[PDB]
Amino acid sequence: TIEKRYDFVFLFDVQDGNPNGDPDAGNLPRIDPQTGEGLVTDVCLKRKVRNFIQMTQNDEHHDIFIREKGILNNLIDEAHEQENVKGKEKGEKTEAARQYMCSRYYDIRTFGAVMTTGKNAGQVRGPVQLTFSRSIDPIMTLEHSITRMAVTNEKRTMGRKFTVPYGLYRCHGFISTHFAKQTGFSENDLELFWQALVNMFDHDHSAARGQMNARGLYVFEHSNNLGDAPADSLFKRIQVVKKDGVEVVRSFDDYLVSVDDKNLEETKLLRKLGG
Amino acid sequence: TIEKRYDFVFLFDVQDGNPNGDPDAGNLPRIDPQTGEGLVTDVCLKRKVRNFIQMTQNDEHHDIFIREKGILNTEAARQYMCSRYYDIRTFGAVMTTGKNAGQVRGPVQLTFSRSIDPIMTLEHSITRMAVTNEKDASETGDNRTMGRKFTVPYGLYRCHGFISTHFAKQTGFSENDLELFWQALVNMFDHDHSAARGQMNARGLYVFEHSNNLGDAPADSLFKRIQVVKKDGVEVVRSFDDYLVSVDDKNLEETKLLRKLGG
Amino acid sequence: TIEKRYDFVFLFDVQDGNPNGDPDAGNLPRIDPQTGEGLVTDVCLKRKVRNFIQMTQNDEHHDIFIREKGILNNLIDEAHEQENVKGKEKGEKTEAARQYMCSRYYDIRTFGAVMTTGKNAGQVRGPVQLTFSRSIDPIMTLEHSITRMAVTNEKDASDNRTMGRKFTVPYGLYRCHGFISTHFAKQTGFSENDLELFWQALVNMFDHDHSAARGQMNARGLYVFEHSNNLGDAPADSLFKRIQVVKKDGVEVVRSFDDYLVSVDDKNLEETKLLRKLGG
Amino acid sequence: GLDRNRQDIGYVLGRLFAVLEKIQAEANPGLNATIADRYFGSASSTPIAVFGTLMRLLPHHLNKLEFEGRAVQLQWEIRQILEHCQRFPNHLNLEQQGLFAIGYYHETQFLFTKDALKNLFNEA
Amino acid sequence: MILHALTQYYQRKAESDGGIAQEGFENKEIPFIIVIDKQGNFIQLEDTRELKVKKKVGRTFLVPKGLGRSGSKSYEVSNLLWDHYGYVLAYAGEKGQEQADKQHASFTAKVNELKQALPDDAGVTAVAAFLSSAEEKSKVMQAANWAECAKVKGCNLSFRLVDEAVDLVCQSKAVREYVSQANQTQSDNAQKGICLVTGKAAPIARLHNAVKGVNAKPAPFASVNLSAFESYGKEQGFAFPIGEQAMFEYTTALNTLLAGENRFRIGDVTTVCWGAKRTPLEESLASMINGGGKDKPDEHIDAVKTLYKSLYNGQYQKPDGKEKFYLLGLSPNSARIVVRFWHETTVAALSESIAAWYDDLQMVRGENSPYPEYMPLPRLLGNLVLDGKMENLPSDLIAQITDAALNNRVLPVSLLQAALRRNKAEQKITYGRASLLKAYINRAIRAGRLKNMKELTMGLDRNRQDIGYVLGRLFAVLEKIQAEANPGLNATIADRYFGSASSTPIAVFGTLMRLLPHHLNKLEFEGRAVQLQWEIRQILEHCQRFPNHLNLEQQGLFAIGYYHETQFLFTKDALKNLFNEA
Amino acid sequence: MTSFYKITAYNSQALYFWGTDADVDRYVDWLNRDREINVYAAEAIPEAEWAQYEGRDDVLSGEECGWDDF
Amino acid sequence: RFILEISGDLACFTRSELKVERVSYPVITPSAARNILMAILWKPAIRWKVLKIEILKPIQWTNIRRNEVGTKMSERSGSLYIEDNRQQRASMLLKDVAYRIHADFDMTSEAGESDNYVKFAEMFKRRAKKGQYFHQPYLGCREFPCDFRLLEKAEDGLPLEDITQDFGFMLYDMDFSKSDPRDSNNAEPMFYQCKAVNGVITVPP
Repeated sequence: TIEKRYDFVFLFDVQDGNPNGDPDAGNLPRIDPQTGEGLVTDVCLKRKVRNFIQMTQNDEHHDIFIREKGILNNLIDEAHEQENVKGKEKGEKTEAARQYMCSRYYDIRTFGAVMTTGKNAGQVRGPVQLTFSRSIDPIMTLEHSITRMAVTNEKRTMGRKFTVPYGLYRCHGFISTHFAKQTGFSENDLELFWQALVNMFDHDHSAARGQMNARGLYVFEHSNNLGDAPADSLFKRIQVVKKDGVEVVRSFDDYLVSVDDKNLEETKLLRKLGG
Repeated sequence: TIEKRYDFVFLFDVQDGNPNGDPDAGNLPRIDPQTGEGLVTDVCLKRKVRNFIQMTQNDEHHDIFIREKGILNTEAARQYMCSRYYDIRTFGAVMTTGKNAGQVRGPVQLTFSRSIDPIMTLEHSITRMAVTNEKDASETGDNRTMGRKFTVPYGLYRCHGFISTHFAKQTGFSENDLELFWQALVNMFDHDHSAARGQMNARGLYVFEHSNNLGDAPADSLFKRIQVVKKDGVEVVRSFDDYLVSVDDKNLEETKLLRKLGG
Repeated sequence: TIEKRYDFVFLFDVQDGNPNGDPDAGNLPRIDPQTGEGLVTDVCLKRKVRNFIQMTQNDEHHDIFIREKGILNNLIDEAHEQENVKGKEKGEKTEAARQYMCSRYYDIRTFGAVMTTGKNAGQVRGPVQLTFSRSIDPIMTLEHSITRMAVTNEKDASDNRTMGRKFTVPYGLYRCHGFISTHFAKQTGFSENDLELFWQALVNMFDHDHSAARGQMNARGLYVFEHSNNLGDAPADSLFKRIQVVKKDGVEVVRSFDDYLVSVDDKNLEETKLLRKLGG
Repeated sequence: GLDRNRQDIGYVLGRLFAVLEKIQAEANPGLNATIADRYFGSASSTPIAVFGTLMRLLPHHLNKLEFEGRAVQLQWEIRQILEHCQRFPNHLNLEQQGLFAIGYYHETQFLFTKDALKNLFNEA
Repeated sequence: MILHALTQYYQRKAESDGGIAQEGFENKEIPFIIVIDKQGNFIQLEDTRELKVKKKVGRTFLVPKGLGRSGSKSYEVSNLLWDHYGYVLAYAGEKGQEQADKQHASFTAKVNELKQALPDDAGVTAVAAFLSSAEEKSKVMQAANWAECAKVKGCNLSFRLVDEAVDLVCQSKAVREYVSQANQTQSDNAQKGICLVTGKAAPIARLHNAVKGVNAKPAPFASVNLSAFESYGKEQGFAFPIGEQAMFEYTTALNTLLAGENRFRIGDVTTVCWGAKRTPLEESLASMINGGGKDKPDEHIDAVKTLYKSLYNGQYQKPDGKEKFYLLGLSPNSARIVVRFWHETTVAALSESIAAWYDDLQMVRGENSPYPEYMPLPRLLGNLVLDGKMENLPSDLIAQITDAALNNRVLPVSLLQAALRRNKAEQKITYGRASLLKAYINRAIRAGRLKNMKELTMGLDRNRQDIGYVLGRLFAVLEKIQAEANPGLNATIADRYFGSASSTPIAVFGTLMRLLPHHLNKLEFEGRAVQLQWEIRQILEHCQRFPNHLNLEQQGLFAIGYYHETQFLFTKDALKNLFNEA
Repeated sequence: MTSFYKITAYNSQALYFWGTDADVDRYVDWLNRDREINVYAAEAIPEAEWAQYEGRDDVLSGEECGWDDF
Repeated sequence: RFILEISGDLACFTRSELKVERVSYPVITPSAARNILMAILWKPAIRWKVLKIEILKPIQWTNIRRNEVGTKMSERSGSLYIEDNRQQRASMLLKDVAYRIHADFDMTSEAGESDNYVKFAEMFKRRAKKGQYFHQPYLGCREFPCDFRLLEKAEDGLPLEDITQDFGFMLYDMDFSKSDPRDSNNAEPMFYQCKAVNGVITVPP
């Protein structure tokens, strides 16, 4: 049960590869169709964090609820098949089953989870809550046309491996104390989350995404669990832009990350983790 | 109680999340059909306020009674609860037993917060690396749970509201209660986050604090005094800075006070 | 299985060859249009590695699953034969298929594949993923034209005017970034032995793939940061940007590895990381 | 659609590249391969990398180019094109790069135009 | 005018030999009828269940209303004669025979009071003696026919008395006047005002008669069930006051329409369709023209021609034009029935609207196109969603889209944003989706909501200037070139850019043009290659610059342009003929 | 064993039902044909409260037709 | 004869019949107009007899579902816990409507001594031009605002010029007569929109 209320901004980069390939557009990195800015949806980082937990926690009280080969209802009923919830009647059972998972499935603790699948098991708003990342600058999906030399079936197969030459993606992630009360999102679970966000992509590499790194984790620790001031101001204090000269972004060096910690005398401790 | 009716405008934006999806239309952010202006039902703001009050005050004389299971876990009795559940007095209430057929009209009437300029929902089709049930969904070929996460790339929403002091008196809605209401309408989104809603912010709470209880000036013209519009440059909105928030407090002095709580 | 997570930069210079065609663009090397930088797709680099493994290990426990004429479905089904026909039933059949193919196909333990095409044999992410690989400095594809001294078919037979194009790169010190994922190595058993075979792959891989178009690639460097913890002791990016490759000050055209300076910094990054240099 | 005085650099370079495609295409009517087919990618991306070699190669194609007026007005086109291109960019960013391509196609409109080029040369 | 219009149509059906239920009945389907003499005792058992694709629940008999059980004290209430097996025969079915007995107990009493209130009819005497001697059928219920073993498709049996063999004792004249006067007396007992429909003082009907068909479950048209909706202490179904007689009127009118052929059920939003002067000759058609394909006739949608022929110059000229429709738009909200759209419309306005519609989605199809020449609205609205239409965004899209079609209104921007959704989602422009985008753009132009663009024409607007359209033209020419470049292809450029190419023209068009010539040389026949390049030259001649983005309207224009060019280039010689003209 | 059954799902219109427990389970299944999430759940209404939901037209019954919606 | 001009981006005069899923009356209910004119000014001495509602914007429905709750807020219960008590109510709202409600007030029997018709007339005039009110005029559903201004004769084009859609019977001022102070009970007194020629001629009882 964390106490402060956290509003962090995440700066990660996609050197070469799909940040979050849109299944609507082949594997195209999701680009905001208006801006050409890339979008690495909530769920993308969320799942990579889940992967990181899977990769570095591997125990109860920290399992993930959305695993790579997971029938959700099997987990859900595993919850329902818990004495703590077995003897509950109906409504309590729901709210108790949730408790069980929010005592085990770190993802459900950290982020949300829609547990209405089998034997219904409640919902968690999700103490942590990563909004969409956006690429600060329109990215240039590079359409990299690759060929597999071994045809898949009884038949030289064309294929695409969409990458982006570079994208500084800015997430705005939200960790509300009040929800943390109702999900038991411990301080320790939060520190695991921080280890994730700093190290998540370092631990989640794939051909389609290639080099993706965490740049900055500029966290604002709202002193009051009540928001010490609109997080909008907090994030706008983390102003990240092109260095004036560059018009074709290709590195984090092609960006500047201006933190604005001068005026935070309201004690929103600006923890610096990435940058 | 408050003595002077507060009209007000609420400038709040959706960074990249769902403002509030049509339970008609799957979950796409509410959309004015013939304009493309994003709606966000006042009801939605009212809910976020209720949530905020539940997530901040957490004490007697400040409960909600219209709470969420997901958040925290005759006129004499009517007045008891108006003093009791903050949402009773603040937004109103309807009692199973009450004078005006149960009405507890309550001060803070709000409005369907339109967008300033049409939003363009971004329907990020998303996958689940697990699947709900070991069934046709659990296809061995793949986990074709092409979940959608309809979102707005950005949208400025203009929630009018009309805290009417007479109902504050009729419900004991206090000056402190209304200060709480403003501070809620500001820090609310900060306290209300969710995968669907992404990041959502209060871009300014322009409170036309009148002076006379019955009022001071025609509300509509007042809300005209908060003219927000795209900067001429941007034909596509990507953030708050694309919008410009002009505040006309020139003839305001008549008897009003344009408190700029939000910014 | 891999003990320590590995993040490595692999500096390889095409010198007068086509490093990786772009079937999008004729056959000319993948040039990053918005920056004119050159690109060997990690599939292409990995495939040179696969080729090298075909070339050396040539046995079971090291097959390649993408052999020149291999019919992917048949290798998959052969997996669905070995002992998982009934050893596993319907759901763990796929997983045991993964485990088999990794036990046999060096490529799969190495880069994995989508094995759910035919008889679904699982998916493997690939413990040693390679970044899509870039050029430090823009390549300028020469686009050599080359004729036909004898024409293919009698129809075009009538000089011969059927000039082919042998695109090359005058030079480019293509940097690549490795990501060896211990926490995923366990998922396929890509082992330290298989790893050292991968290192010989990166060092000797171009030396064992010499085609017409590749010109004369070489593995200029293989700097590796060995994460002491399987957890990343540092983010991969700090590691990598520590390996700096620049134009030497005095040159504006690019010709050689001597043309670029390759600073292998290891001053303090060696907290628990190791920077050990197989390339040079 | 073509703009005489576009002055937007990538546009004019593509505009150049198209007129060169004209010069050599008319210079090698039998030969079907076009420098468009052979460079357009790099040309758009890296302009110098192939405008150097092409632009060297222009008068050789002019020599192959039979009708004389053909050659002199194609000179003329190059003339105002390089009026607009003050200086070959090291590279091309995207909007300018699609502009490269779109200038290509304005010129190739302008030159596959049945008669326009000689007229425009005449009052110039 | 919802309820009043329903009532109008009920009156029409009653007065026009439509044979609707006469204020006192429901056309409940009787699985089987026990044929009886003056003493019954199983004179015979006729099974009526023989029917359509499934072995149904009998012939349609306008028997007295189902008084409804509503659970707890079910056995107390019993339908007049036709009824449940446990009510009628006291057939067990299961341990729930004791209650069935009580059912029987009341049913008997019902029948008994039916005899007492209405003597001198042999039928009621017959069924009374029948109830006395149900043992004659206690064997029959397993001797002649069966109830499919729990409470299914044999349940709701009834009584017919021999010597008429066609008229049910339920629908027998004598019993009929009894039930009508009984509905009158019980009505007189209750409060008496006021109709929301006839406006006269009349018995208010609690529990509106659960119209059947919009929801899967038969559902109330308007039942203020839950406590909050209970508004002004009227407190259940008086919240709305409607004359119980008129309640019957409209609920039956709605039921018949919902079951009639007029149910062009686009996805969720079922849509009945009246005519104030009933049988305006369009009422039956209105579904066939906005639907009505059903895929079994495959031609009724092309009976829009009949409409489109009737439209003498574009505006309906037949005398039955000023007669009004109402175009109710029911839709499922699990227990209730949302009204998505009401649009009282003169058919002249409506037929004209359908004309304007099937003009506005009218988009070129290649010769021998699989797509129909006037695609049915359900199919279009299908295109706006991955597949099926339960996912289809019912009100926002289907309600308002249907409204605009049926009332010539401007299509919603919601339509465009959904359509562009599905564009970027399938990366492919079905004749369906493209037709909708054309309809929206054309109507927005004609309504000024979209400004400065000429109306889109089905035939490709070669002299179009719209950066949207003259980028769709590009993208499609590129699509053709890329296809011809690699005639065997996993998925062309369109399938992997149309989103960005529809919205972010620079970030992909730059790359696409870069690819273009490499594909262009790979053309097999360089005559075709130069033809394509000439068309692409014509295209880029109109454009001056790839925009950094596209407005939703422009994204549309892009989709329409792309589909027009894909039809153009897929046309056998069109590209060649234009090229040769140049 | 026939009961008034409340059918609830997260933020979903409550659906009241009357019939057997096997009946309500089958109706739950019908509601959950497509709902990969927000699966309607069956709850037994306490006997005393029955008269309240009784009458409410928003209830499906354990009569024959209470199963034709498939 | 006051001439108020209701205007609101979005109006909802729920049909009694389909109250459960808002069918907003095609026009404002004379009952609603009654309540708005109460909102501008209602001391219990005045009952607002609405004379002539005039349509000022063409009837433009727009549908929205508010994911609404459906149990009245009950005393004894501790909270409503919406997720249990949820009913997604659709609504065929009116969108962007203005109504020139020719209106009047009559002195109630509860007039009092200080009860000048001119008194409240002037008071309402001030409340309108000055734009005062008791509550911001709820335009059929208080969630939807109103923008009122006491026009003098005519200052907005009225759309339904020719005799337009008979909307059938609808809700008049929902009778309070059977009720004690503050509408304990009632009886909805349906009236007729007979000919919304241009402005519906609301009839007093």
